[PDB]
Amino acid sequence: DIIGHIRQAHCNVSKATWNETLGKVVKQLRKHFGNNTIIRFAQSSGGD
Amino acid sequence: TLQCTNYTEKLRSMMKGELKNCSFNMTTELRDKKQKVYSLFYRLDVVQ
Amino acid sequence: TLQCTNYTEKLRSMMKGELKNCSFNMTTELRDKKQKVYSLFYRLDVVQINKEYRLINCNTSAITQACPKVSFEPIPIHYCAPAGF
Amino acid sequence: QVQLQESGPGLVKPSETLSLTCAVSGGSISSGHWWSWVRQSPGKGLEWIGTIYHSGSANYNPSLKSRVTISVDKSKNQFSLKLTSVTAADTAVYFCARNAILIFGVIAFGEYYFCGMDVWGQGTTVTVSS
Amino acid sequence: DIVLTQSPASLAVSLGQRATIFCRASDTVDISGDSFMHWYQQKPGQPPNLLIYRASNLQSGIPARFSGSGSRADFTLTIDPVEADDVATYYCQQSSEDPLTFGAGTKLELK
Ligand SMILES: *[C@@H]1O[C@H](CO)[C@@H](O[C@@H]2O[C@H](CO)[C@@H](O[C@@H]3O[C@H](CO[C@H]4O[C@H](CO)[C@@H](O)[C@H](O)[C@@H]4O)[C@@H](O)[C@H](O[C@H]4O[C@H](CO)[C@@H](O)[C@H](O)[C@@H]4O[C@H]4O[C@H](CO)[C@@H](O)[C@H](O)[C@@H]4O)[C@@H]3O)[C@H](O)[C@H]2NC(C)=O)[C@H](O)[C@H]1NC(C)=O
Ligand SMILES: *[C@@H]1O[C@H](CO)[C@@H](O)[C@H](O)[C@H]1NC(C)=O
Ligand SMILES: *[C@@H]1O[C@H](CO)[C@@H](O)[C@H](O)[C@H]1NC(C)=O
Ligand SMILES: *[C@@H]1O[C@H](CO)[C@@H](O)[C@H](O)[C@H]1NC(C)=O
Ligand SMILES: *[C@@H]1O[C@H](CO)[C@@H](O)[C@H](O)[C@H]1NC(C)=O
Ligand SMILES: *[C@@H]1O[C@H](CO)[C@@H](O)[C@H](O)[C@H]1NC(C)=O
Ligand SMILES: *[C@@H]1O[C@H](CO)[C@@H](O)[C@H](O)[C@H]1NC(C)=O
Ligand SMILES: *[C@@H]1O[C@H](CO)[C@@H](O)[C@H](O)[C@H]1NC(C)=O
Repeated sequence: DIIGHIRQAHCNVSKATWNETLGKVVKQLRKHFGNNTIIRFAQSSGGD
Repeated sequence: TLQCTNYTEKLRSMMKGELKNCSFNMTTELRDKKQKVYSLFYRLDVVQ
Repeated sequence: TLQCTNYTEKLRSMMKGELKNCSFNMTTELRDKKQKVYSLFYRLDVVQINKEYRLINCNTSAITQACPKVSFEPIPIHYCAPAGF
Repeated sequence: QVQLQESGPGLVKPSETLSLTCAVSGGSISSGHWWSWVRQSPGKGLEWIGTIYHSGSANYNPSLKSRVTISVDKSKNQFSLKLTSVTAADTAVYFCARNAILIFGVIAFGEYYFCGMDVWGQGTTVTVSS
Repeated sequence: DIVLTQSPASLAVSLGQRATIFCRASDTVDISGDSFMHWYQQKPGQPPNLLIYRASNLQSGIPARFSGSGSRADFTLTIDPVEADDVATYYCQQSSEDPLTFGAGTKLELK
């Protein structure tokens, strides 16, 4: 059984830290794909 | 074969529909006896 | 589940209360059939459950039958060191 | 603490829409509380009409779903109820109240169960007549 | 809907005497151990004022003479002692399942 209220399991990633992390990733991706471009992050595709 | 119902029908959270209360006739230490067991399973583990 | 009675109730010896005559339904070669078996067990091997008894080991583990063709007589074993020792 | 004050027509012709606005004074409608409407009438105990969260999501009483709409005005700090096709059976005193929430967890996942209407206004008496 | 049966319709005691008012839900209002039963005092001409939350917890600012009890669908609310300022219609409310419902209302008067 479960004692007390039922709550959803979850993860917490700080917004400022993650945004800085992605900024670093975008500049490093631009070094291979070209500058003056748009880099988009999106959720994963379907599958298992 | 499991006989499952929703653990709490009163949930208004993202967990509604998760955690089913499943009953089954499970075996016991003695081969000649059976026991009725109630347990909770996550929705992803039980298929209709 | 075993249904046991005292093998001999008339004993005046130290064996009174030991060695029970237990009736049980054992499986056979075909899954569909069962056989009724009467056997003697020592009291130390059968524990009352509530007469209804079980083997003492049902509480903790499966029981492997020793192969009747394999003797338990101790034989000498020599230990020999590898080269360099 | 926060006081609630209602205003709107106290007499509405049959079949038109009643519009009640409840002002929130001393508190903030855009807070972790739910706002709701309750009515009282002779022969009828308190009956719930609906409730709103400042995000705009709202729950309603199943028998009134086709006739009652509520809304939140974040710039005015006001809670509004619009009830269409009013009948003589709808004569009642209408209260605005704040519903306290347990919030036992992350509000993004629900995890809020309503727990007590702790602040009530004075009530606007509305009679349907013409 | 969850239907709340409230009893008696009217109860009266003399000053200094404890009074108990009952509320019987048509179904269980306990969600994961928390009893979502609320109790209000509505003085004539006034709005109802929450007295007890989650069945037995006294609201801040409410005199210590008020308390509650109950579980599942059977709740008992009480005033000990009733004072002159306690003449009112009292109601039970459930928040277990939408729509929210209220009890019939019991009129507490002096005797
Ligand atoms: C990941 O990121 C999310 C996003 O923020 C974050 O969410 C928050 O999670 C916590 C639980 O982990 C939620 O906590 C509850 O919040 C309410 C509301 O808090 C306000 O109001 C209270 C008083 O009303 C203030 O004290 C508080 O400062 C806020 O102003 C609290 O009321 C809840 O309190 C109860 O639980 C606490 C947990 O120990 C107790 O300390 C407290 O005494 C309360 O006890 C009650 O619950 C107990 C069990 O739950 C029970 O045993 C007691 O008897 C009693 O009934 C509680 O703090 C919070 O609301 C979430 N925020 C959002 C989004 O609303 C996650 O925590 C974070 N997780 C990780 C992995 O870090
Ligand atoms: C599952 O449902 C049965 C129905 O009788 C109930 O007794 C049991 O407590 C439930 N299990 C849990 C873990 O809530
Ligand atoms: C994780 O928990 C630790 C506990 O000490 C805390 O210091 C830290 O800030 C938390 N991090 C996040 C991202 O919530
Ligand atoms: C459990 O909840 C799900 C949510 O979609 C619903 O479809 C299902 O019918 C519920 N089961 C029962 C037994 O109420
Ligand atoms: C267990 O077996 C009995 C035998 O009569 C049956 O009625 C019952 O449905 C079984 N229980 C489950 C959970 O399948
Ligand atoms: C077997 O003998 C023992 C001796 O103590 C006695 O307690 C027991 O009741 C006997 N059982 C039967 C089945 O006669
Ligand atoms: C063996 O099974 C039969 C039913 O087939 C039952 O009546 C009998 O009691 C069982 N025997 C024992 C010793 O338990
Ligand atoms: C069964 O095992 C438990 C420990 O798992 C032990 O305490 C108990 O005595 C055992 N039963 C008997 C009859 O010895």
